[PDB]
Amino acid sequence: ADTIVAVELDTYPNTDIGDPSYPHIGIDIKSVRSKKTAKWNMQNGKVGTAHIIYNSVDKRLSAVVSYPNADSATVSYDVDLDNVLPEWVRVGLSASTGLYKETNTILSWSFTSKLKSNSTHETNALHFMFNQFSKDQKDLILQGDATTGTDGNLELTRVSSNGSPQGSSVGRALFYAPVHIWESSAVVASFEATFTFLIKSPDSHPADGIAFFISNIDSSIPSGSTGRLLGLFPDAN
Amino acid sequence: ADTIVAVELDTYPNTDIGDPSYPHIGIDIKSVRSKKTAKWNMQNGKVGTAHIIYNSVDKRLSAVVSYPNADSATVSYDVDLDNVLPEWVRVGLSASTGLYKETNTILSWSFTSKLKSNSTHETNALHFMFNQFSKDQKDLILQGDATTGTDGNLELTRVSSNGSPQGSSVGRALFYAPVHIWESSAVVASFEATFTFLIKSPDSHPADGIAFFISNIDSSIPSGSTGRLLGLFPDAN
Ligand SMILES: [Ca+2]
Ligand SMILES: [Ca+2]
Ligand SMILES: [Mn+2]
Ligand SMILES: [Mn+2]
Repeated sequence: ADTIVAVELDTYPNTDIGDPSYPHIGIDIKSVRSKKTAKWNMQNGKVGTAHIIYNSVDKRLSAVVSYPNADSATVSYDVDLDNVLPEWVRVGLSASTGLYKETNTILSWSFTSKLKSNSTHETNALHFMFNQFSKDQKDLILQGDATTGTDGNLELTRVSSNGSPQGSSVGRALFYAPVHIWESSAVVASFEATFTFLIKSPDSHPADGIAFFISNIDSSIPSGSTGRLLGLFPDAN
Repeated sequence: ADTIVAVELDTYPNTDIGDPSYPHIGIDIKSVRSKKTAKWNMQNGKVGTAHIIYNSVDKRLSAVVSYPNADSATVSYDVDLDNVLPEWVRVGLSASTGLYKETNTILSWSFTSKLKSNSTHETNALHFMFNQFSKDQKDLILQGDATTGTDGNLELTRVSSNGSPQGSSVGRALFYAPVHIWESSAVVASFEATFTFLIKSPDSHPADGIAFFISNIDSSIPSGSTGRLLGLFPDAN
């Protein structure tokens, strides 16, 4: 299987697989059963911001999700990324729909990674920033139903031409360049991601969510990973 | 054939193909015959710094090659890069030796690209920075004789264990993620590149040079592009 570390914006409560009974943000370490979650007051049809930090100093993964003029939702987990991920990774955005559906629109995405040797005391770094997505976006690997260029946006899941989102949809976008995330247990990268998103549903119950993830460089959408598996995990274990 | 735009650090006068009769820095638009050149007092065995800038407003490509406690060679040329390069490119470093030979050691390399949209006026950007190269550098495409990780350095051309360069050598390194250099109507990226290099020789005629180049994504070392062609060009037209 793939090795996945993720921050999930989970719209749909799957209580039979350990989700809390409400929309939530979570940190996922090699499992869709979040190691840590916080209640998320998702606003159907509003543009929100996601802010994620891995701080190598504390070995702490952090995520804040917020809407303008509302209080944020936050989650944090201590994890040795050197002991979980391979040395080289791709970073991406994933989304899914199931029986229930939502638009999974990404309007912007930025990422920074810094890896600094103890010996040199000098840093290697990668930064990209998309404020607009292009019809033929060659620095992104699109998987499943993911498309770009509609209103300059990244549509992670299938939307019809009238604007209606579709069920049983999955789609991912990975940055083309692989990212160097550790050299030893003592030298680990810090990174920062931001994205803005628009989750719109006609349904009383939107589903299933958006995730920022780090995987092995050759990661692909697992078979049957629509709905509650967020296009990340082969099963709900 | 490939489309090349390149800034050359040319250490060997090839006077039968347009070179001045001294070492020089040149701006190459689609030809090893520079559009503009400047005399360059190359210092054998000494670490130097190259700074390339392209400004999409002035439409000017500048370069500054410099050495500690010595003068700076600079060269300029106004060009409209939407006239020359494809929408998407790879950026890279190239070097070659021929009959005469030099080390083409790269100690650091950084690049920034910035593309301001027109309909919505938001910017997309790529930045990377290597202060050390490792042995399997998965964000670099190595071509020809180029290797990484010897002294934490990028060796563009073949070198022996004792540290002696070898002739009839050619090598390149391209950043793995392609770069968006222009949008359709006079919306072109500005960019900046910086590298530090050590060109060294037991000769007093070192050859043949190092170049920063921008190419079509699929570009490879042209056949018979050792020595004077800088691993950039197939013919001397
Ligand atoms: Ca769920
Ligand atoms: Ca020459
Ligand atoms: Mn969940
Ligand atoms: Mn020349």
